[PDB]
Amino acid sequence: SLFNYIYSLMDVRGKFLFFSMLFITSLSSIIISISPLILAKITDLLSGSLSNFSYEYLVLLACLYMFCVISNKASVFLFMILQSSLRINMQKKMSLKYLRELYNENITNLSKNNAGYTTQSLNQASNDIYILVRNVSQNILSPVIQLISTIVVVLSTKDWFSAGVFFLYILVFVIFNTRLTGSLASLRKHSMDITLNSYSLLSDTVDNMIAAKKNNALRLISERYEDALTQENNAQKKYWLLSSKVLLLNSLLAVILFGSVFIYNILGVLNGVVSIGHFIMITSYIILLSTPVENIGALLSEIRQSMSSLAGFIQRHAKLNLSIRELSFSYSDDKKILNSVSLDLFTGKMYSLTGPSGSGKSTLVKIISGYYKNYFGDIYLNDISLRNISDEDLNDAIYYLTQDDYIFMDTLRFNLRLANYDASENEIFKVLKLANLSVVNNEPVSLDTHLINRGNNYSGGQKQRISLARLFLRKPAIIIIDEATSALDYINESEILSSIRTHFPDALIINISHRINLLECSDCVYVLNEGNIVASGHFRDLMVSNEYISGLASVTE
Amino acid sequence: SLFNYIYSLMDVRGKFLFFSMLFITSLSSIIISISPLILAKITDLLSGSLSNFSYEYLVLLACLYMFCVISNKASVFLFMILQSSLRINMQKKMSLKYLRELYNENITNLSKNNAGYTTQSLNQASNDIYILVRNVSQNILSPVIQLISTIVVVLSTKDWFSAGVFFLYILVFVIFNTRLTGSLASLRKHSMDITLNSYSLLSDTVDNMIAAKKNNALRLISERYEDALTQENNAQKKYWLLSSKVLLLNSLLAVILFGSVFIYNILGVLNGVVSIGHFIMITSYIILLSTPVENIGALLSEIRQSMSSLAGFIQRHAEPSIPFLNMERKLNLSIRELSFSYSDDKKILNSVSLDLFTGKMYSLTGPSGSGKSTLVKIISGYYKNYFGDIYLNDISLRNISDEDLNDAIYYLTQDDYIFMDTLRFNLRLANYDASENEIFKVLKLANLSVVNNEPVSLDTHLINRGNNYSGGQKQRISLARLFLRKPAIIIIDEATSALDYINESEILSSIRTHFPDALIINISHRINLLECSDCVYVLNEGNIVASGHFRDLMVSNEYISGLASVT
Ligand SMILES: Nc1ncnc2c1ncn2[C@@H]1O[C@H](COP(=O)(O)OP(=O)(O)NP(=O)(O)O)[C@@H](O)[C@H]1O
Ligand SMILES: Nc1ncnc2c1ncn2[C@@H]1O[C@H](COP(=O)(O)OP(=O)(O)NP(=O)(O)O)[C@@H](O)[C@H]1O
Ligand SMILES: [Mg+2]
Ligand SMILES: [Mg+2]
Repeated sequence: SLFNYIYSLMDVRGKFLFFSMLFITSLSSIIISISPLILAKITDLLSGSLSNFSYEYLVLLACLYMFCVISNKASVFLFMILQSSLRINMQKKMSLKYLRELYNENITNLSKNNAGYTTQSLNQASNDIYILVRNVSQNILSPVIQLISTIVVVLSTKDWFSAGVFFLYILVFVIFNTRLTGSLASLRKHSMDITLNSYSLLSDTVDNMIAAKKNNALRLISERYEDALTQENNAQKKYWLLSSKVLLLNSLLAVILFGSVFIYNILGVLNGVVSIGHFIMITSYIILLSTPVENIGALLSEIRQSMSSLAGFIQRHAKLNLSIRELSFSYSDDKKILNSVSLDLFTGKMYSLTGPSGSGKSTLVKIISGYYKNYFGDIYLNDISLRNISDEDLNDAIYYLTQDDYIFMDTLRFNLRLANYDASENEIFKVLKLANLSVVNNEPVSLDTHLINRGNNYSGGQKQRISLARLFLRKPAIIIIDEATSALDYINESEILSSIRTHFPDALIINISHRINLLECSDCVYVLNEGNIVASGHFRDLMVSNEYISGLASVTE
Repeated sequence: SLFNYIYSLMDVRGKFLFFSMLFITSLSSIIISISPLILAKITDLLSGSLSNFSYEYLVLLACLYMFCVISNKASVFLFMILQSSLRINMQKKMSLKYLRELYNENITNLSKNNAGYTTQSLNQASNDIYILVRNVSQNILSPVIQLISTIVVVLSTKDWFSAGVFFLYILVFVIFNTRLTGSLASLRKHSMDITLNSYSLLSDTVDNMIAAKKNNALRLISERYEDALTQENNAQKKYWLLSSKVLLLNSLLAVILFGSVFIYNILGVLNGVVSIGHFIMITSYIILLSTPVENIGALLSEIRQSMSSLAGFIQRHAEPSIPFLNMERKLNLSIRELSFSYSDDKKILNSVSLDLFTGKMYSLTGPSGSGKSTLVKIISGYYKNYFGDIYLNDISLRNISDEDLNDAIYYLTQDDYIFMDTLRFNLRLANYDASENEIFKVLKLANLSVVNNEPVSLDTHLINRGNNYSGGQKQRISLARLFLRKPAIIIIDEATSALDYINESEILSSIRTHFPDALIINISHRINLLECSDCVYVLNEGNIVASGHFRDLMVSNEYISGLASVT
């Protein structure tokens, strides 16, 4: 499942580059596994006679050893060039898949993480893929070829002690390291998660740096980050201590077992039972074997470490008449936000909704917008349930102007093209007049105006006008205005709301406001209090009967 | 400049670990540079003698070669363990320095770049320090010892051709690689900057993902990112192609010059002019020299690459107050001919003259372009590049420190800045030494003591941008922060807009009662807030068009007449 995802990230070019890395590393392993027999033939030849044909043969063997070294050094440079070229090839498809994965996630899941967390999650996952790609193509065929060749030729020389101890080392190595690889993977995954938590805390402090600066308390903001970095260091030191203990125990086992083979051949050469050519062949195999053993040690650890951390990443990723009947909602089971709210709204009519901050005006309208789907009750559109409507169809029929502004760090043209991609440059400027954003500071507005992070190069009211302009480019049946014109003066506010009603005449408009101006101009007003509709009717009728609406009208005087 | 900054990042433990890495790498280089002489002596002892060589001396030499190999393999493992331990040691001090560097920057410089850019900037800079630490500890003493040793012993054997060509190789290598290292550093820095630009665009799409989702246009958001990644790939391929061309030219030079030395000693051994012991010593030197040459090639490139990219980071982030000034209890604001521009193209505020006094509530209004927020941001000390003068009790704003100004003036911003932490953390931002009972008293003052008919716990975790609380409930957190501070001037820039008439009027009354001797400046487009004030100021197109009582301005002023038409 996880390997399938990695194989899908590479294109036709990526497949070739991956198999070229696997081929080059396998071919190099065959060539270098011949080297110790060449040294053995050089060594014995030196002890013997030194005829004309013995010097010519020595020179030939010296060239073969040189070719063996050159082939291995050219293969590590070719693996490097192909590996980096494959990194470039895979990263574009990996990043685009991640962005499209985030687009398909629900609002609740999106809001629980952080951008700094999100960008660093891609960094950790992309690294794990790079690690896994390297370990297959490089640490599979290459070490097996070299370990098999070593045992085969040492068995051929009838040296049962060397071939036996060499086999014994691989057998103990694989058993011991796989018995501890699970502990290394857990400690590394736990460290990487704390690392993500440290990035979210840094990202959070930088986004609210203006608030931290004006309230001072550099002590408070830095202590929070210092405690996150201390948790990060302790988790890193735990992994460091275990991995270094494994490296030292694996090194100590190598000097005992391979050292025993070295002393056995030393005593063999002294007593006259073993030849110098065979002794040099054995010592050169001890040195040769270190590289494949290092690759097996990395293969076992990096596959269990990167597979564990990449498993966590994949898991994390995995004419309209509105009729709301007995709608009940809770964010957490502990506390009830909306209880049995029953409404019946009709096309072409402008409705108003008000109440205190805890009543749940935004929640109710977010459920109509399809932000949250875990609700008890029924919401219909022309006798069609919201549950039976797709998110794409609901986004076309209903347009929700959020309480908070979401301005993209790009041109004004990009911010308006978010509402409609096929919009002509003349059509976008027509929408600017409708949003009263055609002229700013007695100079015309250009669509190429670059807007900085959070659109803070524009005033609060000017940001609201960008969001209102996006509405004019869409074609909805239901329009929801959740305190979207609060930072506008009475002139701009009334001018834009009239433009919404004229351009969208057959539109069900739901307006959330705490001001008399917006409540008076509506067909019907609904008072939501502690999650339930306490009062309903015309604004003038509510002024007398309802206490909350009455007190709102007396603020004008 | 740069190296001093890196040396300061290491503590007493970091200094030891760094010099241990430098020592272990240098010691190992001496030991391994002996190895080709041991092989020469093995070869000579066997060569010629028909098994009449001393076996005891052969065994001793075989053990010395084995020790030389083991010492070198133990040194790379010790370097690894010390390097990773030094990475852990240095990263905490590096990250804390970066956060405190960002705190001391001005608002204009912080608004230039997104948090995704900020987090990735630390990633790039921390990597560059790691690279530079490795090159100075492992790529300086180790290759010089090995290159000097090789030339010295080959000169000792009177082999002027091998010693000459080996010197020729190093001389051509250093000249050719340093003549291209400038091109590599430029291409890599340009690639790393495009990488930061890609991270800012991803971070920007995720922060506005809800807006992208509800408007659809996955096409638009993905195409923006696809074009950023294509710019990233093209910049990477440019560097890849040049570095691989350098590697192939350096490799081809090595097979020509070191191949010439190999053939010369081959013909020397065939003709009988050179010994086999000397031939093996020369070939083993050819093999040995690859590792130091690789380290010199890395030293030249990685210092010019990492120093170039780390210079940009230091430049962007790195680039007269009264000592222990005692601010008065009661402060009067005197703004004389204040003029301000964000960019030289247009004037935002022109010659605005005000005189506000302690204990009095003033109102400020006008259109969106007039600059109410900008004017009050300048009083708050957001921007310092202004023409004119602003005084506090005949003390210039320029002569007041940022910490003293933040104590005397509290500015309630138009936008809410809620920290992703507990409610206690969000309120302790205003005062660190606040008692748990004192913080709950402030919650009543902000009408945030009870929510949803249940008492508020100070341990309530607030999510990203505090979006687990309503828009009005977020404003109450900001208002609660005011009650924990002790200011002389309070500025309310549309800070109660998302509150109903009950909460709004209840909180504003609580502000005036708790801070009686406070100069209050209120920005609003609503009649409710303008009527309740001692004096109203109309700002239009960057200048004060009208000043006086609300009733006097109601008739005369055009802007306030447009507001009065509600009923
Ligand atoms: N994401 C969330 N998780 C948990 N509780 C939430 C969340 N969003 C809102 N609430 C709570 O739900 C209640 C209603 O929130 P909301 O619907 O935003 O308020 P509102 O009635 O629109 N008020 P206002 O926007 O301030 O004018 C409050 O008690 C909030 O704290
Ligand atoms: N950072 C900035 N860079 C450039 N122009 C800016 C910046 N901030 C504000 N402006 C412009 O300066 C003018 C005044 O901005 P600002 O001080 O926020 O407005 P305001 O008078 O508070 N209006 P409003 O908040 O909408 O009721 C407008 O033309 C803005 O576009
Ligand atoms: Mg709301
Ligand atoms: Mg403003």
